Amino acid sequence: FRNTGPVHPLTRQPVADRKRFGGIKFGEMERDCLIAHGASANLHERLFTLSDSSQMHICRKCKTYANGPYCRVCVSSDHVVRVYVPYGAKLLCQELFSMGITLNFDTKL
Amino acid sequence: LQVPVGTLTSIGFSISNNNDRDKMSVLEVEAPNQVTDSRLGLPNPDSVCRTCGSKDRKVCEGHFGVINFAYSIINPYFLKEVAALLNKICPGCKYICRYCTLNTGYPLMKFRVTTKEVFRRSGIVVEVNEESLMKLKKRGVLTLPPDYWSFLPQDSNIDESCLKPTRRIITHAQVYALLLGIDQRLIKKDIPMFNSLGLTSFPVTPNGYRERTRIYKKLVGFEGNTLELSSRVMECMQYSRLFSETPKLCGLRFMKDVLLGKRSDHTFRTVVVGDPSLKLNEIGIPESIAKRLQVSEHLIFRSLMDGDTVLMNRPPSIHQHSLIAMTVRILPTTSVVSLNPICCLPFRGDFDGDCLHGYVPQSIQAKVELDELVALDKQLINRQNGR
Amino acid sequence: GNADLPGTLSRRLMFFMRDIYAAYDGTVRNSFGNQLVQFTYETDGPVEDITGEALGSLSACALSEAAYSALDQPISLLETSPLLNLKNVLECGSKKG
Amino acid sequence: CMMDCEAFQILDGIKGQLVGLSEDPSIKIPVSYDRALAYVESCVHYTNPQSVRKVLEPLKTYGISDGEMCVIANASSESVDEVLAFIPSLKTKKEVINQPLQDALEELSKLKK
Amino acid sequence: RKTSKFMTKYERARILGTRALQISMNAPVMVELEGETDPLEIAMKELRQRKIPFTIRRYLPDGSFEEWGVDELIVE
Amino acid sequence: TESGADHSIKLKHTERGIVQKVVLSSNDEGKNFAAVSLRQVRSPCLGDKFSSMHGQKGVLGY
Amino acid sequence: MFIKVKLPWDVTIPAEDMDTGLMLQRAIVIRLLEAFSKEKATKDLGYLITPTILENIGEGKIKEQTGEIQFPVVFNGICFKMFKGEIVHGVVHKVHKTGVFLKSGPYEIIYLSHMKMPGYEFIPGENPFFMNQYMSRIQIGARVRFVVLDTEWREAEKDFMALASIDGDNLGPF
Amino acid sequence: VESTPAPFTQACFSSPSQCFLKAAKEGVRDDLQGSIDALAWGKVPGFGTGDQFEIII
DNA sequence: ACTCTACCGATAAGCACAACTACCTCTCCT
RNA sequence: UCGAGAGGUA
DNA sequence: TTGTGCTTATCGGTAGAGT
Ligand SMILES: [Mg+2]
Ligand SMILES: [Zn+2]
Ligand SMILES: [Zn+2]
Ligand SMILES: [Zn+2]
Repeated sequence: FRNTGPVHPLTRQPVADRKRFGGIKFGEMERDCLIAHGASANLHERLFTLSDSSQMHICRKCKTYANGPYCRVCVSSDHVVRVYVPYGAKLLCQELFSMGITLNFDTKL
Repeated sequence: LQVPVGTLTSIGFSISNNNDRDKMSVLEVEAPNQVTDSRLGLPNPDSVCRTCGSKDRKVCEGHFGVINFAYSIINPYFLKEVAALLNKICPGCKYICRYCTLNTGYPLMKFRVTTKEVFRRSGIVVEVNEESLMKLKKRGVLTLPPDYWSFLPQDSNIDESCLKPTRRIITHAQVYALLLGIDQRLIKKDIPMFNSLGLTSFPVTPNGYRERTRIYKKLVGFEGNTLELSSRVMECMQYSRLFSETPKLCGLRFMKDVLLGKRSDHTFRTVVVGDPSLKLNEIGIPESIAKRLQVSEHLIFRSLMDGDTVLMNRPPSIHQHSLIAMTVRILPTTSVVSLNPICCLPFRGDFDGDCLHGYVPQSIQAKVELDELVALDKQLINRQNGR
Repeated sequence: GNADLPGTLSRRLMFFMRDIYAAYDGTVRNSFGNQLVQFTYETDGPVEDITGEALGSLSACALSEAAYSALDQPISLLETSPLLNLKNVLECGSKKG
Repeated sequence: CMMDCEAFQILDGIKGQLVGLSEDPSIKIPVSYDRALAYVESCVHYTNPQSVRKVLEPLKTYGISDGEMCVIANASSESVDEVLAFIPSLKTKKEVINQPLQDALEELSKLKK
Repeated sequence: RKTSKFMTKYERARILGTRALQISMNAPVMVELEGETDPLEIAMKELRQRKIPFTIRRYLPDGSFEEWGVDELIVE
Repeated sequence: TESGADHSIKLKHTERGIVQKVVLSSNDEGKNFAAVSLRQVRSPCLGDKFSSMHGQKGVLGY
Repeated sequence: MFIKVKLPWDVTIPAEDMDTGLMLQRAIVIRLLEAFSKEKATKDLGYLITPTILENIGEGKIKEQTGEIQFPVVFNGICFKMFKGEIVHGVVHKVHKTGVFLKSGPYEIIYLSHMKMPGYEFIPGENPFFMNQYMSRIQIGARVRFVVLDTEWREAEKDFMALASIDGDNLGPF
Repeated sequence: VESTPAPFTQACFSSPSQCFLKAAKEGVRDDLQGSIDALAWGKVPGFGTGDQFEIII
């Protein structure tokens, strides 16, 4: 069982050690069954809220990722939005930039 | 300060160029010993970040730094397109000329990419067509004319010389020279990303994110023979987790374990037994486990009690009816969960050591949607055959 | 043997049938580009109130359940098991040669 | 477009509405009210309709931009050499004679008793 | 127009969840509830009495949307 | 350590019992080894699984 | 440059008070009243005190974040832009050896440097410093007009600080 | 055939590196129309819940 | 009548992933 | 703790 | 160990084009 516990170093997800607080994997089959049932709030909570939850900042003038956030592509911009995405998305973005792929994000708000 | 919150949509894909790489890089030093600097990453033995405040590795993000190259290198991803384009256009005429007419004795040449066969370098190698060479041998021409390779500019870095005359390795500087004089419309048609041809920098992975460090440090200071630099760039690019191979977390498995399959909190897993006394929609929860399991209720955590709903599943989930929302029923028994033997058919399991792991919904909305769609009374009709 | 085949077939079929859903207009449309899969649901009644239900997901789940149940069935020579027969039937584009 | 008069009148409405139902369930800000009380006591006018019409009248018959007319109303110059030395954009021009400008200043002094 | 005029199960569940979330945050209830201590029960009572001021915007696949009301819709 | 640091080994969440014996031994290299044994009497509970001599396997339902 | 320019907002309303449909506009006005009061700052717009005229309101979009509903409302208000080339008066608050204080209301603090006024000498023979060398006495409470310069701002407070120069004519109190 | 670029779902199916490389070389734009793509970025799929919006006014 | 090229259909020849889900211990190093 | 190899559970 | 593509290489192969 688990309520709150240590997270894995690479990805901020619960560890798989029963002696520690551990965690239960929410696999692909469970996600497919939940989609078939149509429960979206449970699926959002299990994949984002109770799972690895992080935040990302994107410049809106130029489709770039800004690290308060500051965009070095342009001058200091007062119009920067924050998106709530799982930490896995940020890890994938970092991996894509490492391999040589630049991602452009066009936020809707 | 504070920033507005917006949704994310319409993700775009592009190959990184020098401009974006330099823009994203923050405090990109060029010191061989400054790979694990205190400006990029918390796990460095300094317990401080230059561009971020003190944190517990949860409030500081991984920053990027890009080293610089003395000599320009063509992008490896566009190597195939450049090789294919160079094969079509003759390299002495810049059209679609001794290399155009067959009566001049110059055999046709073909440009291709060699992979680990000759010098373990993924570059552009020009090879004379052997079929054309054989025809010249029958005419008494045993060797190529001395001025056959006059179209290649003389590289000041003449290292790795003394090679075969039929096959030559084209350096990065010579690639740009051959591209000069070609119409920009033709070049842009083959390669949409014209600005990404020049690769004068390579980013360094954040310390908090990630043999890769050794190769990155080896590229801080480099000598001539830019083909070796290109080979090093190719080698260090393949160490990405998206490439297949042993960490066992790479490629498709990386996707499955990082984005598709995740682990969540407020979950319990225990062996299940049979209890005919319990109702069909009620699940037996031990008093010891329910006391430690905390739920979020608006008045901040309270223990599990009767009336709460938990989503029960038996792995693997073969059909949608494996997910059943059952009301919690506290029982004096411990270290086990009690289930009605009739409910075994939806779970497709028997009481012989099977473990049913449940999920406790924290948000009120998830609980409300749980007993309205995934409840046992909602799933009375089988959706497969209608029975 | 044949313990991974039902899982792989279920995963591929789910990947193919996940985006299918029923629209408000009554048509069966795919999520990608609102592609028309069926103008009307071809069920023989009796209730048409199903609007937000994902028909493709439940069809894939039913076929996966059928495939997993076939794992208990044996194999006969000069013939193939119901699991392999279902795999061959579902895989039509692959057997183009 | 409020220089001195209509900006003061709307503040009077705020004061008139503040005495009624002064108790507020939410929070209040005293900085904004301080900025209004300690800034409106610089220059005041007598009447709203007559002053505005006499200010906008040269804006119609003569060519002055919105920015230039706003800054000259706040400064309220009393001569011809003062305005020619304040605004550098009005230097080296012959679009308007200084005598009509002197008449305009007389009208401004006439409306202010 | 051009709609089933019957509220689906998913819309009903979402409305009930939203109303329960609002009530849990100390929100006044339009309907009168006697001896009710559960926000879900109050939301169910409001839905039965069709006195909840929510409007449903149904997005059609073509891109257009049609605005409806809980009182206009019929529950089953 | 002699400076006050504690490189001690604690018991995890599911670890419990009564200490039975402590064994101290060292090898020829000079490395010291310590062994502590914890014992606990187990009684058949509900979830315990039992098997027969003919393949009949099940858990203790009640 | 006090042009009433309209500016929309996306003020959210907590679910603690959602009732009184016949007088729900009282909750709307109090929601926007606490919206701009919490900010009470600007970078290049200026300042606002009262929502005089409400132009139009939008549909209330709700979100599953602690029971909060947003409302898009567009309205015009009073502001002031410190454009270059304007003669603005001010009241002196105190005096010192450097950085003479000048307050054009409590909305901003204006500082005057040594290289802004004409040739003057400090007078330490009295309590307050005087600059009567050029036949002009300046004290606290007297309104003096000057030429506004480029305005600066901070990161957190974002105060509308600027430089005061008496290089123009008609200097001193009037 | 349908001219609908879905690099993310294709990468999640098999060969993510090659799919991402092809998407970057071609320069396609992923609209996140799929359910899995929305789930990977913290967005509801929209089949059962999320197909409609709730507006008080 | 009598001869050169050139895009094009059928067999070799290497790559390139992928062979199930959720679980739990033990030794080895890293 | 981060990994690898084994042995088992449904 | 393979199943399935997948991409060149490679063998004629004759159709036009020309003389
Ligand atoms: Mg069993
Ligand atoms: Zn930017
Ligand atoms: Zn940092
Ligand atoms: Zn040529």
